[PDB]
Order: sequence, then C-alpha cells, then structure tokens
Amino acid sequence: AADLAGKWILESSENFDDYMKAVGVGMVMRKMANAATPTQEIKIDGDSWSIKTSTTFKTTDISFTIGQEFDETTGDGRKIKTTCKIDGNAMIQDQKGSPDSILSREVKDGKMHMILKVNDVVCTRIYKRVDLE
Ligand SMILES: CCCCCC/C=C\CCCCCCCC(=O)O
Repeated sequence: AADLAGKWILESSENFDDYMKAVGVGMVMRKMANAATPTQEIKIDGDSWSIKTSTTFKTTDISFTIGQEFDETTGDGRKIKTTCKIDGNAMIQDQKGSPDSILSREVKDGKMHMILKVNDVVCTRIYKRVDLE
C-alpha cells in the first residue's frame, strides 16, 4: 500500500449520496459534499500514516499507526473508533460507531480507488494522482 503516498484529486464517484444518507449526513452538507472535488494528501513513514482530505468548505486530518485503534471524527462530525491495516496492495480503514463503515484505498492502474461501505451501500470514488514537484 506504500504507493498511496502523495497527492490525489477526485475524478469519478458512484453512489456517494446513498453512502452519506446511510451515515446520516444532512441535506445541506450532502449538497456541498456531492459537488466537491476533494484532494487527499497521504504521507507514510514506516507504519505511520497521515491523510489530509481537503475541500472548499471542510478539511479532515488524521494520523495513525497501522494496527493501532484511534479516535476519529469524520468530516460530517461522527465520532468513531478507527483501526487501519495493510492488506497487500490496499490500506483498509475500519470504522466502528453508529453506523460502522469500511473504507479501503488502493492504487490500480495509477489511480486510487477508494471504496466506502456502510450497511448495504457500496460507494466507489476514483482519484487521479497530482504530481508533486
Ligand atoms: C474533507 C471531507 C469532508 C467532506 C464533507 C463531509 C461529508 C461526508 C463525509 C462522509 C465520510 C467521509 C467520506 C470521504 C470521501 C472521500 O474522501 O472522497
């Protein structure tokens, strides 16, 4: 999963609105989030990670150690317990709360595929790399 490092910008999205409805995001915030073109900046040092997700209206920042449970507050404001692990090509962010959700990221054919799963909803968001320097 080491190649997730760098900067990424959203290229395509499928079923994000239903994902947000399932986790309880309100109407106005869904309007903003659906229209957004977020960037993700991912840094990796050994088993230490950070991920900054930026939009014009909201930024989230998390930092963690692979395998170590930590407190996360999501962009929409849910308090959850998160554990991240590496599974070959993918880094999986397993979120416990109300509701639970699974977020996976992996690079394929040069693009970061982020799959978000909650209850019976699956959302796929594909990011293109932004070259740094
Ligand atoms: C900075 C990101 C905040 C986006 C607005 C908050 C609304 C919904 C958040 C749902 C959980 C996080 C989804 C992340 C999707 C993605 O990174 O493309």
